[PDB]
Amino acid sequence: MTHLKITGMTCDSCAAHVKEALEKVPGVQSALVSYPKGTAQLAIVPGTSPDALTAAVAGLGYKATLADA
Ligand SMILES: [Hg+2]
Repeated sequence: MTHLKITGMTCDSCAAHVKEALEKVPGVQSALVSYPKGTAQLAIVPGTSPDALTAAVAGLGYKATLADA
């Protein structure tokens, strides 16, 4: 449900600082980002909009899309 795909740089750097920024957001338990896949598995509290986290990543200067497939 809440696993997004990263596009604005997927390598092992952005897929880590994004995790940091994500985990810095209250309501986030774990941001399971995978660089060799380009996937962000967000373990957030229900209620936190997926598009909001995606927007947070977008506002982080990177690009992601809420796409569970
Ligand atoms: Hg990268």
